[PDB]
Amino acid sequence: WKNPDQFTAFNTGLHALLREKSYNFFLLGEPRADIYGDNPIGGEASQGMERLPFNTINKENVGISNYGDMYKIINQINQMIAKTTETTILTEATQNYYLGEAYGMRAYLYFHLLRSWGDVVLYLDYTEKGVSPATEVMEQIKKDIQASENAFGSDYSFKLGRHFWSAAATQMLKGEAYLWSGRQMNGGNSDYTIAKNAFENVKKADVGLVTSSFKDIFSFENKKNKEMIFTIHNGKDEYEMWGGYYRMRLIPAQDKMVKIYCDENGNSFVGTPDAQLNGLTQLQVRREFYFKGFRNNDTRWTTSLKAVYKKDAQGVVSYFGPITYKFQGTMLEGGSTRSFLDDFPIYRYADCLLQLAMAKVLLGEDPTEEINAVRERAYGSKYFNEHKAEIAYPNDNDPEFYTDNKWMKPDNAGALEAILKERLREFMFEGKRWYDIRLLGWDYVHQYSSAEQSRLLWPIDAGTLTNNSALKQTPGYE
Repeated sequence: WKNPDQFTAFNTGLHALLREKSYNFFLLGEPRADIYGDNPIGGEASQGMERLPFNTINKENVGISNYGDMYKIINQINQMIAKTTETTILTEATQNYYLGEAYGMRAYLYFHLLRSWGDVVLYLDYTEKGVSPATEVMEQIKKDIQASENAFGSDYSFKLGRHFWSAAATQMLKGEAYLWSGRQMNGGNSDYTIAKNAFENVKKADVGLVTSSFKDIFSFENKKNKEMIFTIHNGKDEYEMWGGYYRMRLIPAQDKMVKIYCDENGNSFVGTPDAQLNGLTQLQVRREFYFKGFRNNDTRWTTSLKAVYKKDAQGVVSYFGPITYKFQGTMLEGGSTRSFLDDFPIYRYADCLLQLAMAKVLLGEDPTEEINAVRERAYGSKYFNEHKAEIAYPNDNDPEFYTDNKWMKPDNAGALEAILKERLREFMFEGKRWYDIRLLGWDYVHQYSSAEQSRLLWPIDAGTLTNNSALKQTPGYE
């Protein structure tokens, strides 16, 4: 640590460690809710992935072992904090920026741990005994958020890019953390006010909605667009999205696309871009959801999912199921299959708006603007402006669509439900739905998952327990 380049390299390494946990962030934040649970349509064994939608994880089958391997990241962050605080070799602005990032990343990891495991060890040392109560975990998260925001100050520039932690990333996390303490830990209105203000502060950065289309948010060719507050950089010869687990958990086999399935007209995917897809599906979006997720002309529908069909020997074309479609990757010259090299968004501007909407509702304030900014982008201004009475908030009520729809309610069921619905539509495959329902509490968890109220946290595996005799099993999983 005599050369400023060693700080740059170590910081880059911290961000690479976080990137390795992309897949775990997805798993922790999404598949225990209501999106998945059908058998893979292509016939794959789900190989234990089903224990997430079925909420059958337990002390023998934990879903994710060893706290998602987050503690060895925390150890390295703790080292960066100490070395950066001590050093005299950096400019004040450089030193502060690194501290803003390191404190923010530490809080971010601990906030996954709080929501997922509850009471956890507060490890604040580095190397190169028992848990603290959830309340004390949250106090540490808040302390690190304060340290982070104070270090960044008024510098909301993306000094190291949108794929590195920044002041707006800390404000997003702050909003999430104060919503959680407000709603889950009796904080009430004063915490909702802090949260609201944090989400408002995100707007100080150069952020806004990508309006051209929903698809352009995620495209390989439009990375680090203005919607990205914090996004995980993946790329050729650097890292595959989710370390390969997107392709190998959510994507259909090429042979099914080429030989077995057809489109809605009864025609083959041979000769089309969809013939390039090749992966393995162990988590299957519910087949019924494809027709109960989105109103007509919401472009998020066919950007997020594609319906596949089969044409029988009698010529009859029948709906077979949906395939995961949001992340399209790229086709490398010379290749025969798609490469899943998209960046993985963590915080997007639509997330700011919808969580701002949440904080507002919790305070009794009007969320209309935020909800409708997101909807207008989804339908496009032309269609939105022509169909406000049908699909603008608070008018998205169609009785037929909402009948036999276990995933969502008409707008007239209330603003909280409307924001849950909006987030569901907006954030498929982005790791949000389980955390959304968990934030609002058991009534919503129970509507939108098969979880049991005594088992809302995650169990701890035996390998982890027997390594640290001070640890007890998660309450409810004994």
